[PDB]
Amino acid sequence: QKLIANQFNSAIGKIQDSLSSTPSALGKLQDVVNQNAQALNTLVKQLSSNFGAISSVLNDILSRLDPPEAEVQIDRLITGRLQSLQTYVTQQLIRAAEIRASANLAATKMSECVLGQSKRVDFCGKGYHLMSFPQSAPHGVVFLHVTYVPAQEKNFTTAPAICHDGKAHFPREGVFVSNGTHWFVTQRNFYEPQIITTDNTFVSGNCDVVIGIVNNTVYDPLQPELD
Amino acid sequence: ILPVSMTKTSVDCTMYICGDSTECSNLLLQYGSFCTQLNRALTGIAVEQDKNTQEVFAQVKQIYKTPPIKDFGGFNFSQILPDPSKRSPIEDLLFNKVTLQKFNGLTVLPPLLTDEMIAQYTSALLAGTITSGWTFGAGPALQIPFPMQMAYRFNGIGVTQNVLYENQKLIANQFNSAIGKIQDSLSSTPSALGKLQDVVNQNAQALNTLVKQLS
Amino acid sequence: AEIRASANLAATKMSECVLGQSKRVDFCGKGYHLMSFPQSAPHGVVFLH
Amino acid sequence: NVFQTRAGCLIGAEHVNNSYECDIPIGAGICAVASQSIIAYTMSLGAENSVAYSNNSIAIPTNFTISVTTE
Ligand SMILES: *[C@@H]1O[C@H](CO)[C@@H](O[C@@H]2O[C@H](CO)[C@@H](O)[C@H](O)[C@H]2NC(C)=O)[C@H](O)[C@H]1NC(C)=O
Ligand SMILES: *[C@@H]1O[C@H](CO)[C@@H](O[C@@H]2O[C@H](CO)[C@@H](O)[C@H](O)[C@H]2NC(C)=O)[C@H](O)[C@H]1NC(C)=O
Ligand SMILES: *[C@@H]1O[C@H](CO)[C@@H](O)[C@H](O)[C@H]1NC(C)=O
Ligand SMILES: *[C@@H]1O[C@H](CO)[C@@H](O)[C@H](O)[C@H]1NC(C)=O
Ligand SMILES: *[C@@H]1O[C@H](CO)[C@@H](O)[C@H](O)[C@H]1NC(C)=O
Ligand SMILES: *[C@@H]1O[C@H](CO)[C@@H](O)[C@H](O)[C@H]1NC(C)=O
Ligand SMILES: *[C@@H]1O[C@H](CO)[C@@H](O)[C@H](O)[C@H]1NC(C)=O
Repeated sequence: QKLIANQFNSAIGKIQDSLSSTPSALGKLQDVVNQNAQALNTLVKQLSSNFGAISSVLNDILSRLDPPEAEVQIDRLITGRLQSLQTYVTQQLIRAAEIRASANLAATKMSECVLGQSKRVDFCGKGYHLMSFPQSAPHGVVFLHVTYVPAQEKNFTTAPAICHDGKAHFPREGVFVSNGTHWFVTQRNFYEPQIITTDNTFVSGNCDVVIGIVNNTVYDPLQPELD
Repeated sequence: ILPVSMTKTSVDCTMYICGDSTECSNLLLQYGSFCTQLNRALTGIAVEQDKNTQEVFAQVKQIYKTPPIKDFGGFNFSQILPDPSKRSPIEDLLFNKVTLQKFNGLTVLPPLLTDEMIAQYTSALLAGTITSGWTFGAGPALQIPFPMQMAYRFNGIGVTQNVLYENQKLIANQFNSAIGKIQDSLSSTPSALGKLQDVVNQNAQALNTLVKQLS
Repeated sequence: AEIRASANLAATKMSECVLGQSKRVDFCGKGYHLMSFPQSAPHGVVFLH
Repeated sequence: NVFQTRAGCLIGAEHVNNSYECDIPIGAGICAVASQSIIAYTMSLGAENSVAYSNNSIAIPTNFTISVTTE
């Protein structure tokens, strides 16, 4: 427990420091802010254009020409400005659909990775997912996925089943391992070897139809209290 | 079959609209910063294609290598493992079976990942999953014999793990027969990649009518 | 945008069915999913469920 | 000097042989500063290894690192 707590606190400190030092680590929010501001800026900048008219600003063209002759230039400036605005609205509709997809993914990730513990692999963090923490952002959300990453593997000799007394013994959970001289049952994700008993294995059939049998004696806990 | 990308088409504005004409361009600049916007939109979707391919295929930390001995308990994977002659055979049937310009402004850009590099990603992805399982997707790759991996994959669907081990050759034969029928159906039956052909046909249709609007 | 949605689905399928075993029914093939193998395609990906 | 790619021709950048993870993409697997010069190289696909596979060898971890990553 103490080693796990120390690893958790050190990982939280490291993720705070890594987010603190590194610039543009929030590029996913800064990109959508920048492209919205760029679309708005070019929408403003499309008022300097003439679109074939003789002046850009409407008051100076309205203040120097008769309405029979100002009508055609106001109409062409209206067409240019309206079609620019329609282009902007179509761009914002597609961008809002993309952000809706991102927000639906964030809501799903909050529902299945904060309120629960997801068994969908590589959906919340690289590793086996334990739990996660939502944290607010300026226009988004950031999740702190806590995962279990195994380390320091060791080679082992494995066998599918153990033939004792003419019957083939399979493990209930975990695998049969062997360091060379003895045979153990470990859970698959952490090396914790126990002695093979009948309470942590189960039998099915004879030990000749299955490929990979090795012989060993399966210990019985029922035995030594009789003597 | 799923599509993951399009062709990266980047157009020019003044080349399409006017094209070696000073007077047409000088009238075009009165319309403003329009084709800057159009170039920016097409550049954005063209970099989105590379983002798509990277998030689909480039999931491995390291590139894994198949062992030289292929004795996976009876299972035959040589019909999907890559071959030293050229890719996998099934990928060759896919590359043949799909029936895929540059005239004035309309250019195609090449993808970032070459087809051999995407093949190396898929080789790493399917050579990790036959020698490790899923443990190369969580931490470091940990080896396991392939009947043992298939035993725990049976254990994960509610069937006890003995049922593989008394029926191992029958499962191996069923696996090999199913893979062979996939190869036969992709070799003989056409129009099964229609989802992956509609995207190319739609892009060709849009580019072709953009050409025909010039006349 | 449609291609991006299909590519996100393909990335989800690749990470959840090739890099692991999926339990959500009729996500990777009809029947109980065991394993999947990705094959490259000229503009896409195909999975063998 | 002058380098020809499938994407086009890339001038001002010297071509090297060894491969790294890449910073600026160009196309057809060629990416591009290092040692006061713009280099150009094919992409490293990742580090390369082979797992010690056999028909009775399993590898089981003994220890575990708990890690926290953003999204
Ligand atoms: C599992 O890994 C952890 C990594 O932190 C090991 O803990 C450290 O071990 C080194 C060994 O020299 C010590 O110097 C550190 O003080 C330890 N840190 C903490 C927080 O405990 C741990 O010993 C490993 N356990 C096993 C069984 O290998
Ligand atoms: C495999 O692990 C077992 C379990 O620890 C080892 O057996 C013990 O080894 C120590 C050291 O020699 C002895 O003092 C014990 O008496 C052994 N236990 C039994 C029940 O015999 C075994 O040595 C290990 N084998 C290898 C090759 O490392
Ligand atoms: C397992 O054994 C092989 C061959 O002896 C060796 O190459 C490999 O590094 C070993 N694995 C580990 C994790 O030490
Ligand atoms: C594993 O392979 C070796 C050599 O390739 C072979 O002799 C043996 O029968 C195989 N099967 C086992 C140990 O179940
Ligand atoms: C296991 O025990 C049986 C019964 O004595 C024997 O026939 C067989 O050869 C043994 N196998 C091994 C690998 O020791
Ligand atoms: C796998 O099948 C192919 C044809 O289906 C065959 O040529 C090859 O020999 C088989 N592999 C093994 C190891 O038998
Ligand atoms: C790259 O390697 C080849 C042969 O291995 C060699 O001829 C060539 O000069 C090398 N490139 C550079 C820039 O040194």
